[PDB]
Amino acid sequence: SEQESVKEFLAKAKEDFLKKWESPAQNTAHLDQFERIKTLGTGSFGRVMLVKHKETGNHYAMKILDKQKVVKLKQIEHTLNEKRILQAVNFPFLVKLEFSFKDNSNLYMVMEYVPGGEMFSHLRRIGRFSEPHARFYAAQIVLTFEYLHSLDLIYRDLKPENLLIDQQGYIQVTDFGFAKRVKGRTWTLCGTPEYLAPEIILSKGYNKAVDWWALGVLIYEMAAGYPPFFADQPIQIYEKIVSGKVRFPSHFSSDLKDLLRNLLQVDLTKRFGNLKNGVNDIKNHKWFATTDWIAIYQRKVEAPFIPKFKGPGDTSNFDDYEEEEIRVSINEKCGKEFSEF
Amino acid sequence: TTYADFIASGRTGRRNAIHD
Ligand SMILES: O=C(c1ccc(C(F)(F)F)cc1)[C@H]1CNC[C@@H]1c1ccc2c(=O)[nH]cnc2c1
Repeated sequence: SEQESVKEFLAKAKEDFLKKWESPAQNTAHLDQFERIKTLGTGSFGRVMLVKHKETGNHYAMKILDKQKVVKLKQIEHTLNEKRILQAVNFPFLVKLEFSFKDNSNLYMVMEYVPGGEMFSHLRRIGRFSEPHARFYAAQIVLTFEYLHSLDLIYRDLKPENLLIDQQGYIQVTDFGFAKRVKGRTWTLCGTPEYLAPEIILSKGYNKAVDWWALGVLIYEMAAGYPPFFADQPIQIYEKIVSGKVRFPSHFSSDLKDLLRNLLQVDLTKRFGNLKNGVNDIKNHKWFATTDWIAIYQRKVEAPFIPKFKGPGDTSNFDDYEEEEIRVSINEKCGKEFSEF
Repeated sequence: TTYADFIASGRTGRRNAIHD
């Protein structure tokens, strides 16, 4: 009957989600309310900076998107999806959007700042995580995808660069730029090459099963220290992905390999997360037998490691990036395209 | 070793999103 408690939880969560989805928060702060401190990461049309909110003194991570660059890259609807979905969701392993607003030049999303840095950084430095360590993070992704999928959302960009570690050692999922609310199938080609499911590559319609394939790639990369399909150029990576061959380090436990064979499954009628039992084939797999799902959700499980915290506003868990001054044009750019933002 | 092959490849830094 654990199954019925889950359904009840998800039912109320959908209620909450839909209210906000149908009536999105909009224009809830202004640039001059924040002191910009330092860039925490970048992307093709913007950057995320640490900022301090002047009226409260709280730090946040502010994503600043250049409207013109969004348009030139044809990401207008994806950016509208991002903001509309993020303002509507609520889960312990999802970064919160606290304010959003826009000006003549830019869009702005002010989110919680997660000072522990990216999983990417920690994983590359340590080499790989032990199985218990990877399982702890993996479990949080499983619960987060169960949450998001129940709301008809596909996430579509899972990777260590887009998972942050918070002060308690838990995961915060960021980067909703490709997230989409869709019943049935969708066709956009998007994600990150190492993580794309075969059906995205082969230009088929696809669905939330692509996020379960991506979890297979993530667990493999956490536990091996490299991904299951890598090469020097994306086309070589795609050929590996669609080949239907995968090999596992000799140190992977046989339960880990069995779980990954079922997630990294090219045949959709057989991919875990995608069968009649849904996420339950994953939650009940042997590799997760030690996992107490509720304890994980409640953040009662002791984390594998706690990031060094030097203080509020410290960024030493993040790489340094070149800074650039924000310029706000005296003319409104792209007003119609971003009207509902 | 596969690890050594990964470490010597040009895709151990942060990987950019792609799209059409
Ligand atoms: O810096 C980022 C970033 C920067 C620019 C874009 C853009 F392409 F502009 F849309 C997209 C993402 C992300 C990429 N992965 C992590 C990075 C990041 C780094 C820190 C935080 C944070 O502290 N809170 C919320 N999101 C965060 C996101």
